[PDB]
Amino acid sequence: QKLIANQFNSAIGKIQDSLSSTASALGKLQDVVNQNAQALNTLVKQLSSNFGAISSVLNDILSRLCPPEAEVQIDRLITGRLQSLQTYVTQQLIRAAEIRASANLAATKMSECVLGQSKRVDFCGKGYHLMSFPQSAPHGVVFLHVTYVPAQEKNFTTAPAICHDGKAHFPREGVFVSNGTHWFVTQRNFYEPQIITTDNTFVSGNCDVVIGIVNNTVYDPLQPELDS
Amino acid sequence: ILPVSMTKTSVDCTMYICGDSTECSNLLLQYGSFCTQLNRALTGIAVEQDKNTQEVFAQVKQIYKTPPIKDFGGFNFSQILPDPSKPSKRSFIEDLLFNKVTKFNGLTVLPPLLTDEMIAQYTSALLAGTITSGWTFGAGAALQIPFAMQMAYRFNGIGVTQNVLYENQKLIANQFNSAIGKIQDSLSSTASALGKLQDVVNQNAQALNTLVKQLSSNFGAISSVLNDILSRLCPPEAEVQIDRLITGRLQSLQTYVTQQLIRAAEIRASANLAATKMSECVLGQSKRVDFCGKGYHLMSFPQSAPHGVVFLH
Amino acid sequence: NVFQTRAGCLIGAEHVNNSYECDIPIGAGICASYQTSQSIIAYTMSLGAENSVAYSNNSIAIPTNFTISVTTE
Repeated sequence: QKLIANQFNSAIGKIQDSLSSTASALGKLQDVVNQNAQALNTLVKQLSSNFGAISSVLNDILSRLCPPEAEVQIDRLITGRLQSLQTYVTQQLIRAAEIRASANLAATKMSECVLGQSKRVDFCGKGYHLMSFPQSAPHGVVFLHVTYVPAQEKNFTTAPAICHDGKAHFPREGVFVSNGTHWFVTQRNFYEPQIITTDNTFVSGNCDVVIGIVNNTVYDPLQPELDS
Repeated sequence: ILPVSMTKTSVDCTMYICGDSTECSNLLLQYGSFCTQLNRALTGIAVEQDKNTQEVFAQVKQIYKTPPIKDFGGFNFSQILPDPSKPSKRSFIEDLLFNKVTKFNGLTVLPPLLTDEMIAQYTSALLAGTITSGWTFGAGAALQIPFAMQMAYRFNGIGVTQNVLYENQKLIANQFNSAIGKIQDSLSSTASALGKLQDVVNQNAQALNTLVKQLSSNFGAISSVLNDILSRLCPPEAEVQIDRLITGRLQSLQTYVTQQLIRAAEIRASANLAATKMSECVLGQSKRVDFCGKGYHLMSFPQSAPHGVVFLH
Repeated sequence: NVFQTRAGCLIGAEHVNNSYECDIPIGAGICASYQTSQSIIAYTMSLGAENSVAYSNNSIAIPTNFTISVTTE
């Protein structure tokens, strides 16, 4: 528990240092700001365009020309400025759909990663997901995904089953493994070797059916009580 | 079969609208930033097709490779593993998938960032990690495990007790080998199977051909050919005719770029789905009903296809 | 300093026989980056480190220790 707590506290410290140093981490949120800024700046700059009118400025047309020709020059501006809005609103509707897909994903990560423990591989970050913490950000959310990563392999010889007195034994949980001379049973995701027993194993049928079965004694905890 | 990307295009809208006429180019500047925001939208679509491809395949952190000896407990992966016979090391099924899917006017096609030979190295690595190490290469290092013992974990994961695998291992191996054989037979006959990938190629081609065909339209000008107007007329009337061609050709591009932005969102949703199928079906064992195919999911194998991914569930 | 990529002719980039993560994407497997006297180099991008998994019909790897990782999405 002290190791797990120290690794968590150290990993949260690395988040502070990463975010303090590296402003480019937030690039998804800063780009959504930049896209909306570039769209409004483009919409404003399109007021400066003539669209074939004698001037970009509506008051030049209304001060230089009288209504029989002024309305032809104004309609050139109305046509291009309405096409300028229709382009902006179309691209904001498409960008709003992109953001809604991202918000629906973030709402799903809130329910499944924060309010739960997701079994879904890489949904709540790399490694086996333990839990997640939400943090707010400008126009977005940040999830601090906490995950178990298995870290220090050893190679073991292994078997699908053990032959005892003609019966084939399989692990109830985990796998059979050998240090080279002794056989143990262990959980799959962390090396914790146990003696192979009638409690750690279940029987099914005889030794002939299983490809790669190995002979080893399976200890029965009742036998030494009956010897006693 | 899932679409992952689509043909990256760039359209030089000054060359599309004005065809290297400077007389038209000077009029097109009076429309302001419509041409730079068309190029900006198409460049966003094009860069996203590389991102869509990256997020599906580049999930594997290392290029895992299978051992020389194929002692996988009786399961035969040779039709889905890389074929050494080939200049691009696609599998036999990836060759079938690549066979079953099949403009001077400023329109251009840009290449994808990852070549088919790089996508095939990623599907090879995903597959070789999956065969040699189960789900473990998704959670951390590839922890090796014997393939029959990996399949016994997959059986416990569907609530079938692992002795049911070991007591039927030859039957299960032969049923798998036979079912992979039926994939080769289905792909070596049923050309409509890939129709979801072919339809993305067809929609993009039909949109580009429509964009080219709209250059033949007058839009109310005396000719649809810009050099007719410039060889016959002179500036007071030529600019009146050219503004009809600029208006219609610019409306033709705004229609194309709008429909490519909407189609890019459809392909991105399909690439997000395919990236989620990669993580949850290939790097894991999904409990989600019908997410990784009909029946209780054991495992999935990715195979690359033109602009898409194919999962063998 | 003049290099034919499958994306087109690339000029002013030093073609290099090494491979690195993609810095600036050029296309068709090519990327460019600024590197050491410095130059813009161009290279075929690396997909990752290569790894022969130690598989055999009776060997298993089991982790003897773990690391708690916190990752930011």
